[PDB]
Amino acid sequence: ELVNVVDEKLGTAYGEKIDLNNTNIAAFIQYRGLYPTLAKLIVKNAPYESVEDVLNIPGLTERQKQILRENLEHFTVTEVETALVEGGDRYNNGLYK
Amino acid sequence: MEVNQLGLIATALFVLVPSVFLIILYVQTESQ
Amino acid sequence: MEVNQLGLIATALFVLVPSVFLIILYVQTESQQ
Amino acid sequence: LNPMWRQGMFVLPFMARLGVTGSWSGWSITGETGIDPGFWSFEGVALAHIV
Amino acid sequence: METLKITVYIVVTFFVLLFVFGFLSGDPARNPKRKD
Amino acid sequence: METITYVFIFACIIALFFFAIFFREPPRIT
Amino acid sequence: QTLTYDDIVGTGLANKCPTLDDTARGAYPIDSSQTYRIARLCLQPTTFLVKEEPKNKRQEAEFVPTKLVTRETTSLDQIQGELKVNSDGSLTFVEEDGIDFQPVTVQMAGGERIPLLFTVKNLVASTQPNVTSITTSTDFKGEFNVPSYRTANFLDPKGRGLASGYDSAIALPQAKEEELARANVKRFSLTKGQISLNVAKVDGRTGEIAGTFESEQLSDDDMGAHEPHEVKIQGVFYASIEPA
Amino acid sequence: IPEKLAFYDYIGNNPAKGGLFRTGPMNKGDGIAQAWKGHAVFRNKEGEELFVRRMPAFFESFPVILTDKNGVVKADIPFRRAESKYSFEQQGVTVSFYGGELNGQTFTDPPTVKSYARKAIFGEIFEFDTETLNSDGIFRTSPRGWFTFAHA
Amino acid sequence: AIFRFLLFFQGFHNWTLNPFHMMGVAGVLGGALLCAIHGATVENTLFQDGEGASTFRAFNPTQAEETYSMVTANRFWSQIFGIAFSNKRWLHFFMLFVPVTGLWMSAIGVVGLALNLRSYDFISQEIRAAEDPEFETFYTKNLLLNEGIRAWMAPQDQPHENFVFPEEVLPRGNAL
Amino acid sequence: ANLWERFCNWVTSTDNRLYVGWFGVIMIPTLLAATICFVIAFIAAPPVDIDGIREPVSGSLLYGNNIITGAVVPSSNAIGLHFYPIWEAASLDEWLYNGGPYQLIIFHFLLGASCYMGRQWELSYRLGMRPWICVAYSAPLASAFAVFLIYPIGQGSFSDGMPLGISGTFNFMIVFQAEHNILMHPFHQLGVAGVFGGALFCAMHGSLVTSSLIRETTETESANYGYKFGQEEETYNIVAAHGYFGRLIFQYASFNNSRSLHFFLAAWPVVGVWFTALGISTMAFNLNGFNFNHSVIDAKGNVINTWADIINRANLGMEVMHERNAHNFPLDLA
Amino acid sequence: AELTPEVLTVPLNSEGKTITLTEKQYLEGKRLFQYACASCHVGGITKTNPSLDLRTETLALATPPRDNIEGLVDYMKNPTTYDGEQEIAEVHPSLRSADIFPKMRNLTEKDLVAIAGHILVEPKILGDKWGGGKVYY
Ligand SMILES: CCCCCCCCCCCCCCCCCC(=O)OC[C@H](CO[C@@H]1O[C@H](CO[C@H]2O[C@H](CO)[C@H](O)[C@H](O)[C@H]2O)[C@H](O)[C@H](O)[C@H]1O)OC(=O)CCCCCCCCCCCCCCCCC
Ligand code: CLA
Ligand code: CLA
Ligand code: CLA
Ligand SMILES: CC(C)=CCC/C(C)=C/CC/C(C)=C/CC/C(C)=C/CC/C(C)=C/CC/C(C)=C/CC/C(C)=C/CC/C(C)=C/CC/C(C)=C/CC1=CC(=O)C(C)=C(C)C1=O
Ligand SMILES: CC(C)=CCC/C(C)=C/CC/C(C)=C\CC/C(C)=C/CC/C(C)=C/CC/C(C)=C/CC/C(C)=C/CC/C(C)=C/CC/C(C)=C/CC1=CC(=O)C(C)=C(C)C1=O
Ligand SMILES: CCCCCCCCCCCCCCCC(=O)OC[C@H](COP(=O)(O)OC[C@@H](O)CO)OC(=O)CCCCCCCCCCCCCCC
Ligand code: HEC
Ligand code: OEX
Ligand SMILES: [Cl-]
Ligand SMILES: [Cl-]
Ligand code: NA
Repeated sequence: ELVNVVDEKLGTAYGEKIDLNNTNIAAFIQYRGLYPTLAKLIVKNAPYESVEDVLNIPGLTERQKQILRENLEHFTVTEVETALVEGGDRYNNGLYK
Repeated sequence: MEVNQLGLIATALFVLVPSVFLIILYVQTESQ
Repeated sequence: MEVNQLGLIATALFVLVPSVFLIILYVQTESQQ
Repeated sequence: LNPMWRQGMFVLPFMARLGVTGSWSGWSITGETGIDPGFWSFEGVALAHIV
Repeated sequence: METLKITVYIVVTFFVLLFVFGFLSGDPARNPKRKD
Repeated sequence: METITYVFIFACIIALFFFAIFFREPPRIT
Repeated sequence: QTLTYDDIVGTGLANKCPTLDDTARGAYPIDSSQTYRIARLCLQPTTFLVKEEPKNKRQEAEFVPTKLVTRETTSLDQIQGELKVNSDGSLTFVEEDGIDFQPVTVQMAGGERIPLLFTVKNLVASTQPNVTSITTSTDFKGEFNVPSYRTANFLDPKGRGLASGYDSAIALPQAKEEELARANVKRFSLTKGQISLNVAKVDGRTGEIAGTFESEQLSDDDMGAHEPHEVKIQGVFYASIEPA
Repeated sequence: IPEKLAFYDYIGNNPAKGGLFRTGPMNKGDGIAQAWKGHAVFRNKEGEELFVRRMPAFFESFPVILTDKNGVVKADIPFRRAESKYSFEQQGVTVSFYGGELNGQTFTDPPTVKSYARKAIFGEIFEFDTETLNSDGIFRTSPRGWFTFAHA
Repeated sequence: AIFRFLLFFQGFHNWTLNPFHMMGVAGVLGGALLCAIHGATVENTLFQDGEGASTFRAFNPTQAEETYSMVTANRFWSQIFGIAFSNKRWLHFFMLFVPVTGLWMSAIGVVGLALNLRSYDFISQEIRAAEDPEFETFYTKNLLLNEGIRAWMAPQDQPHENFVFPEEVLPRGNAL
Repeated sequence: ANLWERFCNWVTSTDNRLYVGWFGVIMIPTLLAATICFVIAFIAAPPVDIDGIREPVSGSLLYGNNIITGAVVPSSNAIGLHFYPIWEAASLDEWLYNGGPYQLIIFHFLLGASCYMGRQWELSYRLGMRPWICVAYSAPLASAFAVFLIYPIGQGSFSDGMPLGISGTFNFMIVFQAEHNILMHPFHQLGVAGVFGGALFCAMHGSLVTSSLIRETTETESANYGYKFGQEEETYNIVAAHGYFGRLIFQYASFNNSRSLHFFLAAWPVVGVWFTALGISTMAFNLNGFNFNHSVIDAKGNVINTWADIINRANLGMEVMHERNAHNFPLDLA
Repeated sequence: AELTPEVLTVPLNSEGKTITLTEKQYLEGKRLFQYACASCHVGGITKTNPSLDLRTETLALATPPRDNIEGLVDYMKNPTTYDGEQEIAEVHPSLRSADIFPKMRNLTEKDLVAIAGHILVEPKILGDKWGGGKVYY
């Protein structure tokens, strides 16, 4: 009844794919073309009801829309989890090296 | 039996303190 | 705090028993004078 | 429902009796919260007796 | 609180004054052999 | 009870300081 | 005239919100065919009142006073957001960004420390309808978010936490784990608070306003460990208005 | 498997898990053993069987690290969650009991599976009575340990 | 390698918490104290037994006279510190006694650490700490440190155990 | 016989059970202040936010500490090196939260020990003694300045000074080693040599003297009654002593001038403790211990670990865990 | 184990041509890297932006790829961000910005290849330690 919500999240697509609603911004380095420019944009414009919604961000060059298209299969979306988005933790979650 | 914890310390000091008094008084009587 | 109850009787006797020993020896030393 | 006398307090009532009533913690035995008793609080009477 | 500050400034000044004038009151002369 | 015990032993040590300085066996010469 | 850093540093004036002259009894008019922002919103608490728990049931405890123990670290400031005109002429401030939180700990009589995240995070506050002018009788009322006092990486003295840390009392290896569940499983609260801003000073020349505020919010719950206290904050505010 | 042999295979009877001022019987610590709960078998979502790395006597605390037959780490309980790859949740880890009180029983919900994974570093998993001696849950040494210490 | 031994004992045995080590520390430091204070007392209560400014020359190994004033030393220390030595035989026995005893005490503590009979925890603290996430002492702070030492040092210090600790299980505070 | 002159004559009297003196005029009140605030705080101070992160640390007995784990906790990192007397706080409740008592105790205490040292010179002058006992005491006094003042000055915060508590001490020496590798610093190594060395010579001198006492008593009586306070002849035979130790090693590795022997006793630990005081004081400026991390490698460029890297692993686990909530950025630069 | 040519053979470009370095070049690279770069990049990490290291796998997914001598030499002439979207000579040392990063002034073209070559060989020797950070010290 008392659960760790962070641990519950690691049992969803959040634990396998970049979660557009939750994942720290440094994960967009795992795929090319994404960091820092698009990553900045995706995080600012979250949350997203579906993975496809990222393509409707206003200002996307047609090259940008293709780097997102190539990478949509590495994305996902789950309910926003307060513990992961409060504190600006999507910009800095206290992990460095 | 659910007895008082402090009962042991109260009993022990009750014996120890006054007894030691008498022992101190007696030994220094003998050595003079 | 959830401290062990015989801590106290242990501490009290640890102090009293050797202290009384020394007091006994000192007092009867001084009444030899 | 929990006055001093239910709590085994022996000397607190004698300080209360003659006009000491508050603590440097800011409580008083008459329920008032936020009082500043100055030196002659329960604590200061104790200390002065030690000195 | 300010009263307190005053009291401590005064106490300290008084002990430091004691110290300085104490050592200016012929302190080399206070020994058991040669006084001057 | 443990706080009373720690402070009581400390206070006994301070008391012994007092006697050991002011009530020592005085050193006497030859 | 405005001061420099070296004038202010170490005085405590940095923690104080700007004041308006007591002559400033004007009014600031609102052209619904324009949009406005708040260039700066400053909130300065002066009183922290905590709600007591009165044992019985039908007595309801009072708000009692507290002492601040964290010094001149309490003001919110540099807040900005859109100031909107709605269909009916009500105004709605929408906080966008700013230094909109300060951790605070006050101490109740008896020496209990009460920590809290004083905040207006995500403040949306609104006037009556048919305003048409901001006056010395205008009142904003709004609610905001109170996130958890510690964020998810915070580790308690045994290394336990939520996004980090141990998941059990490792010092008690074969202890009954159920009785420690509340202390082992950290939870991230997110509650709401209420605020009222009462404007008592308006400088029609400059779009500056100043007045009084009262907010209600929960205290720190130590990541679910204990129940929070109810907190009432009173203070003054300043805000500067601007055409967008 | 006789419960008496399974009880020897448990770090709580290791005389080198004690402490100088942790007094009294071993029972005052982990409690009075009542039952062998069963031998616990961990598998990931792949059906691979995993193994809890046992605590060595030097460590008062030890991480929960599950390995495969070949020594390769396949699950753990992460400390930092943000970059966790190997968590029970992600790896689909489950615990099945054979023998004992839980024979034939399988748990799948992660907080339970982590719970037995924690006790599995002690070896075989036992049911203890902690109420009777008001046991505080901290290992004590045996008479083997107390005798050696005194006589050395 | 000895330095590593020192740090092993902190993290695994919490050896600083051990009273037998503490009595060792008090005996070693008590010794260095007594050594310095005794050399200095003798050297600054010397009798003038020669004319020259180097006072070493005015000692003869065969003189029967004591070469410093035990009496002026006793006055000095009585008035400075409240007690002094008065018996030169006790003084030098005490200089034997203190450091020998202290070493013997630490030895006994190590004998217990042979069996992992450590002075590792205070139970009352762990019980409150576990129940009360706001309770922190310098004692709880130091065991996070030992817990770090263990996890960060163990795989390289105990290579025969093939300890593999993936990044995600290593205890770390924020940012570091 | 003037008022001031009688006073000056009492202050400097060599007839007072305890000498006062001009240095004593400052030492007595400053040490009474420190002592009374220490005892009261150790017993009852509430918890202190030592590291500025609103995470108070309980140091006192009534708040669930014992004699080992209790401390007066250093003042808040938020204050850094700022001066925090009581009258600068809005109330004593604030001053207690932020660690004000520690600042009050350490400052009074430093002054009063500084004056203890002068007091030691002063009485030596009034008694007709040589003066240098106080130079011997300067080594501990230096060591106390190092961990209560210098090291904070250099790190920027009294919150990184040494806590006044047994476990607090261990905290500070553990974190010192992660941040400074003091074990690999040579001035700490001389300190160990100063302190191991003095313990050794303590026992040597006291064993050799005790070995060569002259028979003055019977077996029913303490040998100590062989010596009478102020007797003019020595109570041991130093040639029998020289003859034993010189044969234990060889003749010239043994003393037979008692003045050189006692000066050696005085100088070895004093000098070694000067250095270790200097080590703490120079590590205050982050001139740290030798760093041999990855100093050995092979023909290809593999690292071949040494014990120095094992030490570093240990240091790393100390680093990443201390003040676990206190760093938002990846380098603990102070 | 020794510093053999297999380990000293690094990609030259994205077409997968290869170039084999002398031992001299390798050590020249190691010298120049310490002179001009280690203050931020000791170990293959980036002290001022830990999210970006010099592991070959990170370089491989940089836009323009940088897992080769060309990309690396270019980056020292005209650094960009990881997606290649904006030039960062203002704030990253480069030949194009040697006015403001003076240690870049006296770096000849061969110096740049030794530096690039050192960065591609070192992960082959040290494995996870390169770019890994303190976990692997
Ligand atoms: C030994 C051998 C040699 C012989 C030596 C000679 C012997 C002399 C020994 C004397 C030493 C006596 C011991 C001193 C005790 C210190 C008392 C103290 O700290 O007492 C302070 C008290 C306590 O204050 C209260 O302190 C409280 C702090 O509470 C704390 O404590 C509580 C428990 O008490 C709870 O835990 C609470 O949660 C916790 O926060 C609150 O803040 C209250 O608001 C606050 O009023 O203050 C007061 O009211 C006191 C009055 C000050 C008010 C300010 C007015 C200014 C007056 C200054 C006078 C200066 C003195 C003159 C100097 C000399 C000149 C001739
Ligand atoms: C060789 C001696 C020996 C041994 C090995 C044991 C072993 C055991 N006993 Mg027995 N016991 C003994 C002697 C012994 N006993 C004696 C002589 C008595 C009568 C006093 C008892 C009375 C007794 C009772 C009443 C109980 C036990 C129990 C136990 C068990 C728990 C022990 C424990 O927690 O100790 C803890 C050990 C310590 C806390 C260490 C104490 C030593 C301190 C640290 C040193 C003292 C300070 C010293 C002065 C140092 C400074 C000196 C310096 C100046 C040089 C254990 C199997 C218990 C049990 O489980 O019952 C079934 C139990 O309840 N024993
Ligand atoms: C204020 C700091 C302080 C102090 C004063 C001490 C003091 C002590 N510690 Mg602790 N220590 C401390 C802090 C401190 N410790 C901290 C913070 C830690 C981390 C937990 C440790 C960890 C620690 C450990 C792990 C051990 C100690 C031990 C000791 C003791 C060493 C006794 C000795 O002389 O060994 C010196 C060694 C000997 C005297 C053995 C015989 C030496 C022979 C005679 C030498 C022969 C030399 C020969 C001629 C060859 C010369 C040639 C060669 C030199 C080139 C001593 C009581 C030891 C102990 O308690 O042992 C019982 C021990 O093992 N300490
Ligand atoms: C065998 C192991 C060993 C040994 C022998 C030592 C030995 C030493 N270490 Mg090291 N150390 C060790 C392991 C060891 N260490 C380890 C493993 C670590 C890393 C974890 C350290 C970390 C470390 C640190 C961080 C520090 C030391 C320091 C010291 C010195 C402490 C003694 C001192 O300061 O005297 C000096 C004398 C004093 C401090 C006394 C001051 C006395 C004042 C003036 C008077 C006090 C009066 C009192 C309050 C009232 C009393 C009287 C009243 C009761 C009547 C000493 C050289 C300390 C040092 O060098 O300090 C400068 C220091 O800061 N060590
Ligand atoms: C307020 C609260 C409640 C208080 C909390 C305070 C608290 C934290 C205190 C904790 C106290 C605590 C637990 C202490 C720990 C102490 C501990 C480790 C105990 C040691 C126990 C133990 C038996 C150890 C074995 C080793 C041992 C025997 C060491 C003894 C140490 C010792 C006494 C050394 C001597 C030091 C000393 C200052 C001697 C001075 C000597 C002196 C008088 C020289 C003067 C002198 C020199 C001459 O040369 C001549 C000629 C003359 C004439 C002369 O006079
Ligand atoms: C296949 C084959 C056959 C192989 C061949 C192998 C082979 C056969 C080998 C066999 C070799 C053989 C049989 C051996 C003989 C060789 C031999 C000589 C071996 C070397 C022995 C050795 C290693 C010795 C160790 C050296 C040793 C530790 C000496 C250290 C010297 C030194 C540092 C001593 C301390 C000196 C010092 C200044 C102490 C002061 C102490 C102190 C202040 C004392 C106080 C004090 C002093 C006084 O003075 C007096 C007066 C008084 C009052 C007093 O207080
Ligand atoms: C202005 C203030 C100056 C500072 C005041 C400080 C006073 C403190 C000194 C203590 C006096 C009590 C010593 C009694 C003991 C006493 O009476 O000793 C007196 C004794 C006298 O020796 P003599 O040579 O006269 O006697 C030997 C013969 O009697 C043979 O039987 O001196 C000692 O042996 C010196 C060694 C004591 C060295 C240890 C004492 C220092 C330890 C202090 C640390 C205390 C622990 C603190 C725990 C919290
Ligand atoms: C700090 C003053 C630095 C110095 C000196 C050097 N580098 Fe650096 N580097 C630094 C930062 C902050 C960054 C990130 C830039 C960004 O925002 O994207 C970098 C990046 C690199 C990279 C790219 C790594 C990748 O994964 O794509 C490379 C290849 C690189 N830097 C190389 C390099 C060289 C050769 C240097 C010495 C001449 C050098 N850098 C110095 C910070 C700093
Ligand atoms: O405070 Mn104490 O401790 Ca010298 O670093 Mn930074 O700061 Mn904190 O960390 Mn590591
Ligand atoms: Cl810490
Ligand atoms: Cl930081
Ligand atoms: Na290399």
